Amino acid sequence: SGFRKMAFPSGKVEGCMVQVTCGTTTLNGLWLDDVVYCPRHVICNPNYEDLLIRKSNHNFLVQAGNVQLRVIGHSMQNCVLKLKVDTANPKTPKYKFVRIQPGQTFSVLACYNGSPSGVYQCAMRPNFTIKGSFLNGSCGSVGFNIDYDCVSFCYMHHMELPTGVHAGTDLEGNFYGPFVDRQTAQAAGTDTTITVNVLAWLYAAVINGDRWFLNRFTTTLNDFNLVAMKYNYEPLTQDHVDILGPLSAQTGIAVLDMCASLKELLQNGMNGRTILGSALLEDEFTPFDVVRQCSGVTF
Amino acid sequence: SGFRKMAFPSGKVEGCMVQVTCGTTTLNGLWLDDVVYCPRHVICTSEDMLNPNYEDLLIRKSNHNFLVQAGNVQLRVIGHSMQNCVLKLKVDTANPKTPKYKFVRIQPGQTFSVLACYNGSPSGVYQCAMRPNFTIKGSFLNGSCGSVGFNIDYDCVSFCYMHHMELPTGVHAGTDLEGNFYGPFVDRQTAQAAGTDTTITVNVLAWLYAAVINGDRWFLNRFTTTLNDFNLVAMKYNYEPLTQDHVDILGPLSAQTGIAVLDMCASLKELLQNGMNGRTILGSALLEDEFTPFDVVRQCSGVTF
Ligand SMILES: CNC(=O)CN1C[C@@](C)(C(=O)Nc2cncc3ccccc23)c2cc(Cl)ccc2S1(=O)=O
Ligand SMILES: [Cl-]
Repeated sequence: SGFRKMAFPSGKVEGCMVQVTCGTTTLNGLWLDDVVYCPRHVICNPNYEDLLIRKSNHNFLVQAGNVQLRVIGHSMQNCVLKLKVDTANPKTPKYKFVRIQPGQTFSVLACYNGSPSGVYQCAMRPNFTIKGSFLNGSCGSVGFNIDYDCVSFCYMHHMELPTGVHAGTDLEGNFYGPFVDRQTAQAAGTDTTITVNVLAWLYAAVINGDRWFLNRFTTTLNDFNLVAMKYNYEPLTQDHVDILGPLSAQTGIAVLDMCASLKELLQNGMNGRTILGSALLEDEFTPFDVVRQCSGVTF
Repeated sequence: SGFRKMAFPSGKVEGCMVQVTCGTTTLNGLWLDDVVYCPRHVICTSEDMLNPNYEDLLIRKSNHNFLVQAGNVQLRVIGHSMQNCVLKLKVDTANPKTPKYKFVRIQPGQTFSVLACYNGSPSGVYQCAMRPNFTIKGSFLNGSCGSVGFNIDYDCVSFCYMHHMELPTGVHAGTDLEGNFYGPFVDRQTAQAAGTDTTITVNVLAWLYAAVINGDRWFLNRFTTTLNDFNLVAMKYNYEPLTQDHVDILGPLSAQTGIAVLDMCASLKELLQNGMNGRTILGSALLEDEFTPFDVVRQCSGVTF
């Protein structure tokens, strides 16, 4: 029993965190094989092609623990700097670089000075920002999932927006959302609630014996989406319904049965009650996260 | 900016998780130096759970009856002792990834990270607090016994909890790393239920100071209170009594924000009285009690907003 927000074990990622210093800037880097990946703003209206051509190999100080790493090459892929190091990382795990979609969750290993300080789980919001916990010097700290023996790296931290939300790139340097890596007037767009995740969390509540929100009623996909659009909820697609199939089967509550229960929670509220110890409807647990936490999947 | 419930990096603990099997039962073990620590109920069947005689069951077991598996490698048991509710298996090889560690007994209110494992394989990490009733609201399915709770302060992993059982209400009970249970729980299948739980008041106040540090001041007021008058109101809402020790501990946060501890107690008294009225403090619609004053200082900047 019990339902918690659970990050993946950060162990295979901790062995990859190094500290990158270029002049006055000091951020974190990801050491995979003979390459260290970090935000391209470490060299810093910027002209990165012009700033980078002026930098020598020894102008980058990569420190892995107490050992000092020697930079022997440097290239740039989008908003990520790739520093060819003289030594390959002995603790390099099995990895993939993946681009996740808004709604999908991941673990973040928050680091400062190439030293990991904490791990937490979060979701890529529909507006492309992440509600993370970052202070100055956290740039370069990565987001990941572990599926089997493979660490799929999905996010690299770049910046904090005026409202306290965060923006970063995939491991190829492509930003998530309309953000650019420079100091300009940029703000987070209007956010929506990830509907497929709220439903998955309602299924986890029933799996844990919380059934107060259920009712005899059902609804249709269109009638539910009209109501959801009014409460700033992401539209629920036929793909979403199919994905909630294993949970619908395990609990015996049809996806459109659960949609009628959500419609009612959205209309009249919790009425002083809590679902899984929460007074808000949680949207940072994907249907796979729910299945994985209520099965016992190990790595 | 941003305030999240944050577990410690589980890396130094992952390298210590092994799988312990005795007969038909299979749980997790903690491999430190040449010793594997695990719950003693590993030597029990389901029948033995009603009234077990652990000394009588243990005397019948030899080293080769324990199958410790670390990854793919099979570990050889060369000795076995018992300290309270934990079994200590002397293994033939010392763990090469043994981190710098301490065994600590935490007090109700204190927080820790849990590395949930199944078959000596870690599956997830999460942060939780030792509740005033001595249980933990964790996420544990069958096969997770022997999963541990820890804090990492500097290069040291202080092990504070080992998971043993789940109570009828879905809450969890375990021992310190010396096998001494937290609370009046016993490793027996008997009629035992979690006592009435209360809200950790010192932690709610710490979390209210973390909200002021992040520029959330809507809940503050022009009132103060005496420690006794606050506790009389707090008991009515099932809150833990605030002690003079608690006030002293909140000193740095009181100073950093410029809000006296009893000033914040007045805002908490009013918050309990009125509710949130549709507002949220640090993105939450409930008052959070699983962030200690030490966790707030560790996560939050020294520069108030
Ligand atoms: C649902 N809980 C139970 O039926 C508890 N019983 C089994 C057991 C082994 C126990 O608690 N095992 C579990 C631990 N954590 C999590 C669990 C989740 C699911 C199922 C068992 C879980 C045990 C251990 C001790 Cl120390 C005392 C009594 C008992 S017991 O025989 O009463
Ligand atoms: Cl303590």
